[PDB]
Amino acid sequence: HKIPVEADFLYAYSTAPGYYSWRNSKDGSWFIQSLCAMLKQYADKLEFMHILTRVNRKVATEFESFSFDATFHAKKQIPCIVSMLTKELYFYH
Amino acid sequence: HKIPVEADFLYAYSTAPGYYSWRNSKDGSWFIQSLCAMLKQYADKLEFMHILTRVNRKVATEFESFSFDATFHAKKQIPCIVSMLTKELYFYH
Amino acid sequence: SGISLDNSYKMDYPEMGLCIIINNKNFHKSTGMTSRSGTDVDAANLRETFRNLKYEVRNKNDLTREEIVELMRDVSKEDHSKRSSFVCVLLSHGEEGIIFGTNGPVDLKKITNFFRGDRCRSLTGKPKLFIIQACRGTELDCGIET
Amino acid sequence: SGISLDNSYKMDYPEMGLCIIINNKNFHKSTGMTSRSGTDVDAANLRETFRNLKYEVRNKNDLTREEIVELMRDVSKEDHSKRSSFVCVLLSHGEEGIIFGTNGPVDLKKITNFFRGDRCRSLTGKPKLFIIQACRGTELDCGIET
Ligand SMILES: *CC(=O)[C@H](Cc1ccccc1)NS(=O)(=O)c1ccc(C)cc1
Ligand SMILES: *CC(=O)[C@H](Cc1ccccc1)NS(=O)(=O)c1ccc(C)cc1
Repeated sequence: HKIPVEADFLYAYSTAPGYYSWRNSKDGSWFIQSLCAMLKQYADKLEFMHILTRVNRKVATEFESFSFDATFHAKKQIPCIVSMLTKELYFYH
Repeated sequence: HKIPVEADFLYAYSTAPGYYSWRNSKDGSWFIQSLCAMLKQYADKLEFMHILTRVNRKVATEFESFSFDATFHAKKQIPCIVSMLTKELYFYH
Repeated sequence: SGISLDNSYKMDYPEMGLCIIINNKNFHKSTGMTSRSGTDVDAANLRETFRNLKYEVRNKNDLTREEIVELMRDVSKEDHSKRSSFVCVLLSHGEEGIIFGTNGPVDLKKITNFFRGDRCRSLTGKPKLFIIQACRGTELDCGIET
Repeated sequence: SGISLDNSYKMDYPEMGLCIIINNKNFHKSTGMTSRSGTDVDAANLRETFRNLKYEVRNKNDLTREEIVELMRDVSKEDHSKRSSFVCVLLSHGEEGIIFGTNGPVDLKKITNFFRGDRCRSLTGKPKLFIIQACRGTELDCGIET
C-alpha cells in the first residue's frame, strides 16, 4: 500500500565515490561528453541502465589525463551508476 | 591502453545510503529473499541490471515492517544498485 | 485486455518532463575555488541532447547555494501531473555528497529530498534522474594496462 | 568473421567463478552488538541460488575483522584465469561504508581494494560483484501511500 520515499531515484555520478572528476577545457567533461554521445546514439534503442553502461565503458576506455604535473598525469575515470529505480526506463514509447 | 582500477565492480546494496536494512528472523532479509527469488526466476532470461531492478521493485512494494515499537513500525526499504560495470552481464551464454 | 506487465515506467504522459541544468563556472574568491573552464560546452551539449528527447530544458548559470535550494524547492512545488519524469543535471565543483554553489556547498541530500515520494506527490512513482558532474573526493585512479 | 560487438562480458570461461558468502550472526559482547537471527536462512538461500548459476560457493560463518581481511586477501591472490567473474556476499551488521566482523568493523574499501584491476590481475576486465546485506546507517523510510 506504500512505496519507499527514496524509491524511483537514479543518480548518474560522473565518477566513483571519493574520486576526482575529469574535465577538458575544450571538449567538456569526460562524463558529460560520453553521456550525451550515448544518449544521442542509443536513446531510441536501449534501456537507460544499458545506455549508462555504455557511458561507463566509453569514459573508462577512451579517456586518460595528460598533465605536466606528474601527480595528475595519466589518470583514469569510471562513472558510477546508482539506481533506486523500480522499473526499466525507455525514453521512447 | 589502460582501464580504471575501479572499473568492472558492481555493488548490490540492500538499502539506500544512510538507511537501515530490514530482516525477518524467519524468512531472512528482505533484500536477500528478493534477490534469490529474482535470480531463480530471471537469471536465464534477463541482463543483471534488469534483474536487480526487479529486486528493487519487489523489496519496495512487497515489504513493510511491523513493530510494537512505533519508531520502527510501518517502515519501507529500497535497495541500491551501484554499477561501475563496463558491459552488460548475463549469467548464461 | 491481454496480459499486462508493468516492467517499464509509463513514459507516454503528455510531457516527458523538466530537465534542469545548473551550470556553475565562476566561484566567489572567499571560497578559494577556481573557475571551471569549458563547462559551457557541457551545458550546451546537455541542452541539445535533452531537447531531442523532448524534455523541457531550463538552463541556470552561476547559482549561489541559496539560489540552488530555492530553485529546487520551487521546481518540486510545480505540478508534474502531466510529466513522465524529472531530470536535474548538476555541473560544478564538489566533494562526496556535496555540490557547490558559487558561494558555498549544498548537500545533495537537501536537493533530492524535495523530490521524495512523500514530498513531491506529482512525481511519486515516476523516475527522478540526477546527473552529477562534480568531484566526489580527491582520489586519482592510476589505471591498469590491459 | 562477421561484425563483432563486445557489449557483454565473456561469461563462457571454464568456470563461472567463486561466490564467497560471509555470514556473521554472533558478535562479541564488547562490541555491544546483538545477534542476527535468521541470517542462516539467507546464507542457505544464497548457496543454493548461486550453486544453480554454477558458481563455486564457499560459505564462511562468524568471521572476525581479521579473518575477513585475511580471507579476502587470500582469495584475491588465487588464480582466477579460468573464471568468468567473482562474487562476494556480506551478511552482517553495518554502517555507511562498513561491514562488521564479529569483533569489530571492516571498511568495505579495504575488502574491495584487494580486487582492484591492478591488484588482482586474473580478474582484470571481469565483473566483480559485491552483494551487501547490512545497514548503511540509522535512517528509516516512512514510505508514502500510493
Ligand atoms: C575535483 C574538484 O572539484 C576539486 C577542485 C576544487 C573544488 C572546490 C574548490 C576548490 C577546488 N578537487 S579535489 O581534489 O576533489 C578537492 C580539493 C580541495 C578540497 C578542500 C576538497 C577536494
Ligand atoms: C541496522 C544495524 O545493523 C544497526 C544495528 C546494530 C549494528 C551493530 C551493533 C549494534 C547494533 N542499527 S543502526 O540503527 O543502523 C545503528 C545502531 C547503532 C550504531 C552505533 C550505529 C548504527
